[PDB]
Amino acid sequence: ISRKWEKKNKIVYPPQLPGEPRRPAEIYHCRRQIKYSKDKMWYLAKMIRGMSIDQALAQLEFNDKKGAQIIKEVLLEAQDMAVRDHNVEFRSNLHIAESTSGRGQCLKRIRYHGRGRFGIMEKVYCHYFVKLVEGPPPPPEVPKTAVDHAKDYIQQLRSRTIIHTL
Amino acid sequence: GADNFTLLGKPLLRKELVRVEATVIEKTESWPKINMKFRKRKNFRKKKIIVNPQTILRINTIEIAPRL
Amino acid sequence: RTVSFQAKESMIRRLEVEAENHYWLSMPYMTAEQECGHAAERRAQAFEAIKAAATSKFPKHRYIADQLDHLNISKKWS
Amino acid sequence: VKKGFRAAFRFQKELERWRLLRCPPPPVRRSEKPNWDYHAEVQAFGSRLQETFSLDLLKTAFINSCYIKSEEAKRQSLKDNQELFEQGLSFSHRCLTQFLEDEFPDLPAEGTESLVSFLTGEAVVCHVARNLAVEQLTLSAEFPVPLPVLRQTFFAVIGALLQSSGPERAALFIRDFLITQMTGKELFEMWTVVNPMGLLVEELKKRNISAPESRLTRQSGSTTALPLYFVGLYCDRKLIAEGPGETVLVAEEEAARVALRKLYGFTENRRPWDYSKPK
Amino acid sequence: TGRGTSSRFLTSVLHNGLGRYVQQLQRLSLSLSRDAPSSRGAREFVEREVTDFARRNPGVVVYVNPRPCAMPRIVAEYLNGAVREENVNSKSVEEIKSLVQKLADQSGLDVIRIRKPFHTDNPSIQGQWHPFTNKRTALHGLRPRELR
Amino acid sequence: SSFSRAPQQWATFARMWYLLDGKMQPPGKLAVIASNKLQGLNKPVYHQLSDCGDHVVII
Amino acid sequence: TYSSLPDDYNCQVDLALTADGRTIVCYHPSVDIPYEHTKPIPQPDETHEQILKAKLEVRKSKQLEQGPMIEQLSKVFYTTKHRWYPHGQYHNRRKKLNPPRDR
Amino acid sequence: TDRYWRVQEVLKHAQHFRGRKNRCYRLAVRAVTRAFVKCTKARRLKKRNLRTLWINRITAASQEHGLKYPAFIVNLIKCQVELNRKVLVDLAIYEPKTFKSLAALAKRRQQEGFAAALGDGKEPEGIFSRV
RNA sequence: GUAAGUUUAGAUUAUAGCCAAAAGAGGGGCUCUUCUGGAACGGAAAAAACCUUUAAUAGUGAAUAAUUAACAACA
Repeated sequence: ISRKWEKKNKIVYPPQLPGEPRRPAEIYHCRRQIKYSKDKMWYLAKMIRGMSIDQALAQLEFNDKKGAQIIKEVLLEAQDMAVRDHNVEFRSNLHIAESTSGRGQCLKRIRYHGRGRFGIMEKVYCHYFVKLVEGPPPPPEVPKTAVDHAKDYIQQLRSRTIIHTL
Repeated sequence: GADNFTLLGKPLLRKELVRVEATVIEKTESWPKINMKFRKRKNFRKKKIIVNPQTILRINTIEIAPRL
Repeated sequence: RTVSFQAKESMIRRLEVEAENHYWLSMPYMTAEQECGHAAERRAQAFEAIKAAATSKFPKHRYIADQLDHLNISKKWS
Repeated sequence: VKKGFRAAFRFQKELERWRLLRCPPPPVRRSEKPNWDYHAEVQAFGSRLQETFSLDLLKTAFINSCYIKSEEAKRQSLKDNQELFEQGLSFSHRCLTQFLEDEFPDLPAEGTESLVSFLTGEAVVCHVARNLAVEQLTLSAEFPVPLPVLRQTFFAVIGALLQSSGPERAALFIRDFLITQMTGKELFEMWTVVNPMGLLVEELKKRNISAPESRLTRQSGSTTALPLYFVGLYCDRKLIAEGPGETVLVAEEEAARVALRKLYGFTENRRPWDYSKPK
Repeated sequence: TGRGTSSRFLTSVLHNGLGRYVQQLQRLSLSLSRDAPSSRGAREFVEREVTDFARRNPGVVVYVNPRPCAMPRIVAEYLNGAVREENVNSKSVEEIKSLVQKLADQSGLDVIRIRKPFHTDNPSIQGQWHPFTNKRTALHGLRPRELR
Repeated sequence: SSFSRAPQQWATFARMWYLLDGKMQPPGKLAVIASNKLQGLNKPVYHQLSDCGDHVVII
Repeated sequence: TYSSLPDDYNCQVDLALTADGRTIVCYHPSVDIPYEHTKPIPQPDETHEQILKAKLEVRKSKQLEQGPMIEQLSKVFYTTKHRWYPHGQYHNRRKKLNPPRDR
Repeated sequence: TDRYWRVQEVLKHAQHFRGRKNRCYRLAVRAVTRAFVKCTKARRLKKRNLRTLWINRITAASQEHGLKYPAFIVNLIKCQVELNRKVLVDLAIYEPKTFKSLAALAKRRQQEGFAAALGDGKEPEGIFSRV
């Protein structure tokens, strides 16, 4: 087993110089053992990526999946330590930079059948990884306008070079 | 050739008319060139490399005179 | 499969070339009698050299220098 | 666990290769790195260039103010290159101006100033020095050497070269090493010219030439999204220069640029500059 | 391999041969072991041919450092900053001499597939062909089908 | 000659518009000519990947 | 009129053999376009970007939908809609970051 | 104990493959040999393709002046002109004025050749037809 | 014209073709026996068997080989 996510939270940066912007806080939190499928948990992780701390919490409160409740508990623990230990001034000033789920060690049993058959029973466990960056979520992407698309095509045409000639 | 005129040898110009000089820059070889073979049971240790020698030349000057 | 126009012409040209070969074979410079024995001496000499080369197989010699020279493998800075 | 030491040693090399690839080390000057002899390198440096340098003068040229402070700071717990720097920079301006004027007498004095400044640019001097290993030979308190400090040394070395080898060798050195950098450089690339049409008119009146009448020689795809316009400047109903443009203004602007090159004798087919002269 | 390998164009370092040719190689370092069969060929090379090369090319810094070493090695440094290392393990004098000559001739430029064997800064002298070339003009520059 | 690089590239790579009259003209002969003009084979610098085709108008 | 080809379009071509016959002499001075065969620049009264904005005008439903936007782009450049579609992450990453440039 | 390095030898050439092939040694090894074989064959075909491109470009340049490719080549040979096909492409691209001059020379030789056939050989050799 | 051959001594391996094209013999397309040739990366559309092809080496050279086509009847 590897627990490098926690070690990322133990990283200590060198003292910042006067001519350096105030470093945004990054917090790495995870729950190593959950009796839940990583694949099912991943769906929850994918949706919440890039959202604010408050927005994610609100969606989780009204979510029907068991994993969502676990995620909210994990999120609350990370926020508490962030203010307590990572010197976060504002509770609301947090957003979900990264969210993903991983496989965990399982348990193996034999699945009996009423007709003399047997199967391989597995008790699934998974890990959940989230990295939180202090500050509001980044602005969403704006689709390219027709003007932007045309300019690139013209630029590509100009960038064309003569091939296989002196 | 010049801007408004050109000269053609038949098949070569006289040595007096044209003198061309260049300088040698570098002597090198070529990057590896695969030489695998197409034989049943080709195997992964049946190939050759060429890396032929190479040389570099830089053109220096072209000299002509009105010796028509 | 009808024959292409180019194919017919190409064979005709080759046929003409072979005809030229026939003419130059129609004027033998030397008659049969003159040819007999004219180069027999040269042929015999060539065969003699061939025999000498063929029968030159034999085992190789062995020399003391080979064994003695192997000791140089231990040469090193003083 | 597989026995043996060779396999373990091989894996250690494998680990080192990955570490280097993932985290390349910070750059360090060759002076700090092992097998460095300042005296030996200078002798090889001079011989490699096939030029004679006065070791004492050359050392002063390499010496920089920043380097002294670092040594002085260590000492707390020597001659700068300024004098040599001025001579090289001052002489280079005369030499650079002289070379340009001979090739392009038509080119105006203002243009020569722009060309001379470009050839004496910090990047150009830095670019030459770095590829010549001068940065390793440069004496400074910071690595990579700061560009302004490096520029000071380059002219300082030129000043040292003048004393050691005289103007003649230095002049050839400038031609061989600095004038080479102008190859493939267009006139307007090295000299910034705004409002070419106005400048062209100013030159024409100076030469007592009538202002050309702009004309549309060729036109293609005017109403499409990819229009091509050829505009030619006709003086006394005679074409002086023609330029291609996507718009009429662009074609007129380009045509003016072509005329300016012709006015100053900067035709693309002009005779190449000669480095062959041994004199 | 070409798709899976990098390539470059023909080029010169800084037009080295335009004014005067400068040798790219700047430093040669040789490591030797007093007692090692692998270095025997290198051992003899220092006695006989190392001096001759130094006299022929005095602009390269030569370092000879006999030391306890498992495998002798040669390090060549170029002016542009390229550094190449060659193992001398169990190589004869003749092999060593040939390699050094190749190193001296070689430049710091990377050795990979070259797309074009020609490099020129003046591709055109008479002007590049454009579609309007060889197209006849008309009186008043009348466009086709123009009533005027 | 002496033109700026980008305009020179634009001019060389520019596409032309051509007009064809089909009155009492065999389509096959027109098609062969049209294919040459449309594909860009009329240019001395034609390359397969240069997309140098030209507009052809038939009436 | 010794030249066998018209000289009125590209340049005057004068082909001559040297008296010895060892060389061929060609003189090709350029020919300029006549003033009378050209039109004046348009007297009635520019960056290509400006034309693009006017050509790709925003008229219906404020910013047009993705499909119509491609169709408008396709019509202007006489290209197929397939070209304008985006591509996945895998191919996008594969592109070489720094293609070599010489001269 | 060095089987890993053997895998790395295959991997370095198969890193850019797609699918499980790039990560399966059983499949990666096979692809590498096929890729190497393909490259070796392409070396010969590359030269032939380049010649085809040169011929096509010359024909377009010749057709621009109204001259067919076969006519231009034959006249140049009759004129003791020994420029190769690759150089001919270069001359047209960067020396259109010279190429036009070459076109006139070839056209004159063709005209002289037509004149010679019409003359039936009674007339002397032309000025440009002198060998 | 050309360079191998005979004898002595020891010793194994091999001992099932395929297809094209000729000459026979049974059937009267097939069934056999006998002679000849073949195993492209070129060509005949893809094409083990037909045609051009002496080995294999790098080159952004050149000359050639085979080479899917062919131009109603009055005396």
